[PDB]
Amino acid sequence: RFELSYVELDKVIDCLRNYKRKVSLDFIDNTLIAEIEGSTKIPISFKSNLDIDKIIKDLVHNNKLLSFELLGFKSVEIDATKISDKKILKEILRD
RNA sequence: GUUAAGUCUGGUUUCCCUCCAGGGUAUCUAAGCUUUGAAAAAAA
Repeated sequence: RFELSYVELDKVIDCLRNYKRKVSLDFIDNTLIAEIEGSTKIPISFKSNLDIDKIIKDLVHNNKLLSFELLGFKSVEIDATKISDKKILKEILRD
C-alpha cells in the first residue's frame, strides 16, 4: 500500500497564507517541486513507500496522453484569505 | 515546435414473505326435594 512516511512542508504553508493560489506539482527533476502560480517553486522533500523507477517519470513526461490525464492529479486552488490554520493546509497538501 | 488547460459520470433494478399447524384432551350435569296440608259423603 502507499505509505507517505513524511513530507517536509511547513515551508509551502508559509508562502500560502492570506492568499488564493493554485499549488501545482511536478515530479521530473527527480525531486518533487511545488510550483505556486503566485510565482514561487519550492522543492519538496518527502519519503514515500513507492520507488518511482526513474523510467516511469520519463514514461509519463514523454507520453503526451499520460501527462494530459495527469492534470487532474496535480493541483489544488488553495484559498487562505479567510481563517486558515496551518494544520488543515498541511493535510490538504498531504492528500 | 512552444506554452496553457483538464472536462464528463458518483447506485440502479428485482425480491417484501412461502409452506404446515387454525385447536386437541377431560368434564357434558351431580346430589336433594317427586307432592304436603284442608276438604269423604253433604243438605231437599
